[PDB]
Amino acid sequence: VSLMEKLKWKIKCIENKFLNYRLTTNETVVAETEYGKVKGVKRLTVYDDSYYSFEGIPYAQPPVGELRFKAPQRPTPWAGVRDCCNHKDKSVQVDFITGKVCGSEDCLYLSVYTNNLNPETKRPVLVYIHGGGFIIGENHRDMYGPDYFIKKDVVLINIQYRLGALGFLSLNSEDLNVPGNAGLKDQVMALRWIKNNCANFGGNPDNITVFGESAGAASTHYMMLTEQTRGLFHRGILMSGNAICPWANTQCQHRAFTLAKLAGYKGEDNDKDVLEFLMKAKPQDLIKLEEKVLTLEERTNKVMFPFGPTVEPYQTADCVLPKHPREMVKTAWGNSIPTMMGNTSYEGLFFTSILKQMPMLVKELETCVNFVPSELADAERTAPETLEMGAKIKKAHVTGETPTADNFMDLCSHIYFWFPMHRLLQLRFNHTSGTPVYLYRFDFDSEDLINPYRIMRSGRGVKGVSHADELTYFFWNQLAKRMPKESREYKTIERMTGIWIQFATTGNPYSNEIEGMENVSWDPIEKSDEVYKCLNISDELKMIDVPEMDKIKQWESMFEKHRDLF
Ligand SMILES: *B(O)c1cc(Br)cc(N2CCCC2)c1
Repeated sequence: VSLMEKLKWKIKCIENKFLNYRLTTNETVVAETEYGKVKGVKRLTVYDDSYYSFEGIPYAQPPVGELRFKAPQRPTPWAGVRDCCNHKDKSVQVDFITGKVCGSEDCLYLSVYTNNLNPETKRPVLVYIHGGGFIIGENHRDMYGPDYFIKKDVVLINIQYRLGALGFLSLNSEDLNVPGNAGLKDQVMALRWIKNNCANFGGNPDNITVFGESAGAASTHYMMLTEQTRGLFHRGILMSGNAICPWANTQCQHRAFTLAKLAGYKGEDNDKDVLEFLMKAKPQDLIKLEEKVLTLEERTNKVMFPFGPTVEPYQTADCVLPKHPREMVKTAWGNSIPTMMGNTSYEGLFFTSILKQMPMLVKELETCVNFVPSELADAERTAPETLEMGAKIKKAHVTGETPTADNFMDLCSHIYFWFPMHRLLQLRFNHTSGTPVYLYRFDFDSEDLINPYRIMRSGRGVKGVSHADELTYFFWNQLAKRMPKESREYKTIERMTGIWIQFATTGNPYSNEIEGMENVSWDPIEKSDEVYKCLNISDELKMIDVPEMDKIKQWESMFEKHRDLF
């Protein structure tokens, strides 16, 4: 990204540190945990609110040395008081702005926030899992500030977990104990920590809500799908993603050799020898080369990331994905806790920057064969079927006659978000307690208040509600500002945090006490529903038929002759 945003980022980083100092108080405090006592500190917000802040709480031992690529291990307990008045480093990743690798293998921490350490009642516990394609992201408050949430009486917790190769390497060989999904297992162990530790911070361990956006939504869903976590939490919110989005899973067992060879491995394709090499490599080296691992073929079949959540090739004590996520839904304990799901009104706008550098992508819409679900597509995407299935995609998204960039981004909304949501709901309904799932559609557009994701997708001046635009209304970030309390932006912040806290508290997102919601009557989806209804969140809160419904059904019709695969 341009030098100009790099210099502006540097300064906004320069501001964020002085401001972070300015909003601490000299009030320090100490909480008990099962692994030892922790020293927090009270902080302020631009809205003159205050909250206790505990950052850098380890829930696992540092996945370094021999622990790299392995499932996480219980951290080592301490006497005395561990300092938690500051945040730890982020997972090793490529900074999208600097271009350079940053972060650390020592990254397995969570941050706990609450306005009152001694509440009159035990509070609902909200656990956020950040997105970023399982390759970027942080729990640092410069991107995920708890400032909006702590206005209300809850305990908010943001976790970190290993990213990219270091989190999701997977080897076919049972001897080596790298089945995969380390990053997910970080999450499992962190949730296990929260269930055993939130009460110490004033949180009701019997009322825990896990939520995340994008890869954090996928992650939340995985945490709802895996037997490792049954009964850990009690509500789930999937923001713009779930476990069966095609970008949320990959069979990457063969990609460990390619990474090694990119890193200069000399030798043969042997799981043991590849691992021995990857074990000694510099972390920054593997992570930076990660961008080169996918073949031209993979990219063409829309494989988004080389390493990510995977179906583990052999079971272990800590295994998390023994079968395909579509399969794991069958017996998913999470099918039977209140669920809320949603997408933004223009998800695909997220790919603007990628289109800019590769406008030839738009030419893929002339037949759309490359977007047919891979499980239905033939290898060459030349079969007449594949062309007929593609025509269905084309009919649904190509509006003129030479396909456009907007058509392309409109298509992306469905292949990556709306259609996997549909498949999930339909799949889940056959295997459920009858527990309610609620839909929202985030449709609020503004540039008065943004977040860094807008810079990454080149969305400056750009209208429409992109993937991740709603994060602005949930978390403080270093590009934000104090808004007038009568502004539409400030109003959305109250609404979004309101409904999220309402749903967390009660398993039902509706409350008459949330402004703009008096005439709302928000029903969940029922198995018998022909048409999904959703709370559309704009300047007005309005229950509507999901506008994307006709296109969703159009995608579903590709499965006409292959209903078992739907
Ligand atoms: B959400 O975590 C997410 C979804 C998609 Br689809 C793509 C991404 N990327 C793309 C490049 C880094 C972030 C994230």
